[PDB]
Amino acid sequence: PPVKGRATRQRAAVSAALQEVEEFRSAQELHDMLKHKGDAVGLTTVYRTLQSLADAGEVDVLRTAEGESVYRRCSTGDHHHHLVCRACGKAVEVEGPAVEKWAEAIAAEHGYVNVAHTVEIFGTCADCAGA
DNA sequence: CAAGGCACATGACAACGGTGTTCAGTGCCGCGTTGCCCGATACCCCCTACCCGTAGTTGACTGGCATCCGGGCGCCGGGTCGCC
Ligand SMILES: [Zn+2]
Ligand SMILES: [Zn+2]
Ligand SMILES: [Zn+2]
Repeated sequence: PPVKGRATRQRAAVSAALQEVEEFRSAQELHDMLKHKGDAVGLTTVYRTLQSLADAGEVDVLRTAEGESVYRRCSTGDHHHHLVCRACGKAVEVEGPAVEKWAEAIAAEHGYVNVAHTVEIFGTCADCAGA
């Protein structure tokens, strides 16, 4: 996980933590689990590295209803949409050219120069209903 | 003269006003700590220059050295050969 800044142990540690975690997480709870591992990193520094990862683009970023920004990394480079369960957090990556063509067609119809789509589908889990 | 009819105001009724606080999220500036990058420095190599130890050099050449006295002074102590 290369970063724009000079490599060191702490960015490697947070990158490895993101690698192990395959769920949507917030910065504060990410720091909580990171401290639980025992690295004892700083809050604001963790912010810098996660922000850098979001800027780099190798980690997707989502915004919750509460307004918190949450992050998680994706195995595949190409763009995709993550279906996520609020209770579980199971993020599954899917993509469809139909929505892309729809966006381009709308942009052309309205004479828009450039666009950027943000589509996230929320829903109820299959196993959450079961008990 | 008493009972029945209409005005204004009234006991509550929430919801705005405006402003103060709550978790929480994320930075914004202050203090301190970190990967680089090089640059010099200790430490292997090769070469030869020079110090230092060993071994020969065949006419003949076969025993030295200069001592030492003007203490001075007395005693100890032992050796040392005569003595009868
Ligand atoms: Zn993604
Ligand atoms: Zn998309
Ligand atoms: Zn679920």
